Amino acid sequence: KPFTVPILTVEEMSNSRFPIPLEKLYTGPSSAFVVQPQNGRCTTDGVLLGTTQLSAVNICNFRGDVTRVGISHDYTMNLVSQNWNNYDPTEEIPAPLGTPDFVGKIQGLLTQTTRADGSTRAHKATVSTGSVHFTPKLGSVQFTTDTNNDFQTGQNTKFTPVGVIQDGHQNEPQQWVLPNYSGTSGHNVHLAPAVAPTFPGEQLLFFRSTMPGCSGYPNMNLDCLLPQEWVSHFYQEAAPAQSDVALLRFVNPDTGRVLFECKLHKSGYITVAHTGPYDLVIPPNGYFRFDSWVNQFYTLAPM
Amino acid sequence: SKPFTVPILTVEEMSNSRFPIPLEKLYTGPSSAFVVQPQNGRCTTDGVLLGTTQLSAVNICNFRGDVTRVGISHDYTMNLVSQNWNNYDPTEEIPAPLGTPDFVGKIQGLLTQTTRADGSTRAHKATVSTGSVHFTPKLGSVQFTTDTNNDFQTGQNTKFTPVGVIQDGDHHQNEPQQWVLPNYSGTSGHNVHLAPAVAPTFPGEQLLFFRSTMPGCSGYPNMNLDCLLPQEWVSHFYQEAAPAQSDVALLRFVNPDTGRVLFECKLHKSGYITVAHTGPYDLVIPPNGYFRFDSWVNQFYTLAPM
Repeated sequence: KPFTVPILTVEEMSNSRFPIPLEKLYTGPSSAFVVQPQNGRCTTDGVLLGTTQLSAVNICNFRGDVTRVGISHDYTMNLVSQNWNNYDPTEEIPAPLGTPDFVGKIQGLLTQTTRADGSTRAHKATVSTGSVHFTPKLGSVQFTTDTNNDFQTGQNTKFTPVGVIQDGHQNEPQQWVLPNYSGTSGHNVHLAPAVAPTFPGEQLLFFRSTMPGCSGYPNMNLDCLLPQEWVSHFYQEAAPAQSDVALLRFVNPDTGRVLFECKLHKSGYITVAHTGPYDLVIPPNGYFRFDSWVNQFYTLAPM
Repeated sequence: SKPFTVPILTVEEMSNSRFPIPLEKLYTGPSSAFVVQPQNGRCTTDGVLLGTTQLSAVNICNFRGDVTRVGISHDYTMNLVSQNWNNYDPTEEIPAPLGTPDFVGKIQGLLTQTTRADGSTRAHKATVSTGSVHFTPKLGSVQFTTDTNNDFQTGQNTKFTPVGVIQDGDHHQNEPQQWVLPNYSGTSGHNVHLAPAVAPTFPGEQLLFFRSTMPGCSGYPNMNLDCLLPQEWVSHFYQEAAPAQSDVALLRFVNPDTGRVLFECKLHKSGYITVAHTGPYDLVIPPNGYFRFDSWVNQFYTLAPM
């Protein structure tokens, strides 16, 4: 089957690490730190990796029943799946699919329905993924909420993420630092691999969004390796990889001109020939086009 | 010419096209008491977007712009901008900005703001009532009720992220009203450039809906939300733009475990599905079931009964 990538523009696509649209393309050096996101990870022949699942609307969502911690404003959620069925901690994934893959404090609304009468309630809530109580691989996470009495036990409860917060500027979130999915009780397991360019003169190409900020002075940059729409495309097509590297051209259909070319690696990330940080300047109708399979030794034209 | 296909994603792997939440189930029911005229999740099979439909579920019922307090109240007017923060053009031939809510109800979420000069941020609970006379997205503004009367700054980028719906009053589940369109220009003018209403016409047929349950945030809301097409199907047809070789695409819903067909349905080229059933029914399906395009047929094709 012939390999292809979607023809959607950058602004028509969704971030694969948080439920927000893509905004722009960025490249920069990343030799000095580990790039190992767990969402937005898929091979070109459609194997999902890490905590990756198929729709952006599920990313950083949590579902379960909740119990108040003491008589505080904090609540423990005992996690269930997207469709309210069992989460199995022995499945060989790092954490439930869609679990946040960065250290930070995510604000949203915790909502609940009482099954017996259909009454509903919602409260502002924050989940700190750097907390010792962030233990989704064990099956639970803890929220700080704006109530100490309103949530009922044994009732379906959902967290919808909205944005990020900071305390003390732009020191958090840390988008390339993975949470400890088992807290202090164990090390992370079954991770999608860290990524790096292996070819001299190349850098990763990132698909960039700005997370909403909800308090303080947060770092709101969020970079993903693949748009969510590419994840879902590769998953469905499952086109065999004929080499380890697919050559893509970013084209302007208004002029037929190629703006730049890049390498899509079979294991699911893109590199460009550039040195230094750079915010790409792209036309509104630009899109990526697969042109050929190449080997690891192909030299890209400078971006 | 390019063969037509639908996605092989399962129902639970897909997203509602009318609110940013996952699909839960397939549902068919009678629609003669309603005008079914949603504006989101509208796309022809050859890839022409209709109504207010755009391409990602994460943008649906989101609003962006700058805000100004209404008097000394807890209400704020948002002067809308586009998704990428560029100016919104009210002269575009659409009913309202793409992604605008297409039902009458009260949507609760968080209104968030960044002050660009110093990177400071803030967020407050907020509700937009889409049946309000101040819901005028086609004119470029909507009004939010918030939990603050002083914290939002003027001239700063502000975003509403939707979460769920609320209800007020002794008549439980009386709102939202998912099949009642808002007045996108309020009292100023009638709605324009709408995607058309859809209805089954063939004897024994009903619409097939892709159904989600909206989170509820207060009161006793009706949380059912039905779309005509999953968001992934919209995106698929838009990209593929496979020509429609007849009025109707015959689909079979298949269990890939057994290869057995569970039911068949008619995907009309203007972008909605009918099935041969009468009455309310949650379809009984295996979780790995998916839709498969089998052949181009016509409006009068008589389906195997559900």
